[PDB]
Amino acid sequence: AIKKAHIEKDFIAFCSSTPDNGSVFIGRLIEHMQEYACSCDVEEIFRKVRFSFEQPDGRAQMPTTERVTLTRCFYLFPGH
Amino acid sequence: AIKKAHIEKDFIAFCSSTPDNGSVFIGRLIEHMQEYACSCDVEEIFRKVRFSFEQPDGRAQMPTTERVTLTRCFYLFPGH
Amino acid sequence: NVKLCSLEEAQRIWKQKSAEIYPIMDKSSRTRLALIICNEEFDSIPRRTGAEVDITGMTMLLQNLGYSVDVKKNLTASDMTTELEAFAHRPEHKTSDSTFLVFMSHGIREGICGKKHSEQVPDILQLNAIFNMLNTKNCPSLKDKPKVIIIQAARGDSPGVVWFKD
Amino acid sequence: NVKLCSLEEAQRIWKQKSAEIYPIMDKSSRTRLALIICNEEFDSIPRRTGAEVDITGMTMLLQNLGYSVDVKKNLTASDMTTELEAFAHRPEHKTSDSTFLVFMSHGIREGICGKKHSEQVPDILQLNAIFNMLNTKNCPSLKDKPKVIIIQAARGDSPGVVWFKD
Repeated sequence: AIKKAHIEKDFIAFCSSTPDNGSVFIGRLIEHMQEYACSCDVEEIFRKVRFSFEQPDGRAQMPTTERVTLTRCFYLFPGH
Repeated sequence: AIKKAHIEKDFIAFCSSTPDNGSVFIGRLIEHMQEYACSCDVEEIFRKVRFSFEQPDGRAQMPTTERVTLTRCFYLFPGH
Repeated sequence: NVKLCSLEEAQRIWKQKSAEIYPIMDKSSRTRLALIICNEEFDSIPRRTGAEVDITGMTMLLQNLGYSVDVKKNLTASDMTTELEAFAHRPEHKTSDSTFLVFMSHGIREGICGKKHSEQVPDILQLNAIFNMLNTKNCPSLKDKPKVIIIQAARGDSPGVVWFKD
Repeated sequence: NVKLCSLEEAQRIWKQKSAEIYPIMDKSSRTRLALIICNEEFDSIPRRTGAEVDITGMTMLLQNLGYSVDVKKNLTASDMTTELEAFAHRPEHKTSDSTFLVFMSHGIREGICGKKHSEQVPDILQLNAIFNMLNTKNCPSLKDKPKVIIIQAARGDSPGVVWFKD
């Protein structure tokens, strides 16, 4: 018997639209991923990236989290 | 001297588009807010709502988190 | 009806993250505001039953979370715009730490249906407009403060399932 | 270059949330895949300098997170579509627990600019299309698995500041 499944589920998007102008966004994202993958789920790492951009120095950056259908926390567990 | 501030910051949207058909979404959201406001930031409560909808029973619901520019965790601290 | 946060849990939350939590204002002095806009009766779209139960529930919840709740019903996109611009300019925001906006209506891909909406003559509040009217320029009182927007905009366009076999 | 998670931290994370974390597959058997599409050289838009540094960094990071990284460069919207449809159909997803998609290009409100994009003749991959090609119907191998999409789509339309005085 046929079973129903959500058409769209378990997505998360992180979006930067900042002019150009490595790039500031990508560098900052790599840094926060390197530092917090061990202890924070991906959504929280995205928030932390935003926090680091809170003070608009130079060209303002505020990358959005979009279209989230994650039902669970995505931890990278680096080392595993 | 004039200072720069982000035009759009500290927003979070929670979006349901499900046909109608209280409503299933609103009821489920109230329940999770009642239960988890004490211990979870708003974004996590939204994820938990999605988790509760993981199995498509009846009409499928998967409310998205959208356009997040929250730089911090928003805890309701009910009782305070 | 909300499970309360203990002073222990509150400090435990504050210890886990240093300066990563939105500050809350004094309970005795703060003037928290929330706005619910619910469209139940439409010109060309079926009546949204269960709206009264939804209004009641959301109102009671937001109050129990510390908010003063404004309830507006059966508005056009123009009326919603006027109502939102007024809400952004409310003096209470200056002495508030956050806000909630709740939209309950029919929807399209672009936005939320006003009371007069039809395929022939659109009555639509764009999602863009909500953020614009509440942003830092138009609503400086809520600068650096969390703004939670809950949109229930019912669509026939809504996802959506795929069928499979085990 | 990634700070490692200790087996203690891993269990501490698992204790804080019961069944609320995505399951990870065996390190020795899993085939994790990631795709980077970077548009650096365009027909009608200025060259994106720092692209090579960006590709390098993202590639090294995703590898160190356990992913096999595919790198595609200077594609039209049509080419990106073909590349994404192929990526969704990759056999490695069946034995993977997650994926990353990274887009680095110019952008418009609707989506991501292909190499041939101009105002007169659009070359645009819609954001909708990425999710569609990777959804449960078109990509059942990644059903119930986290799909992280990172989009750097540079816009002149980008927010954006408001000036104020203290």
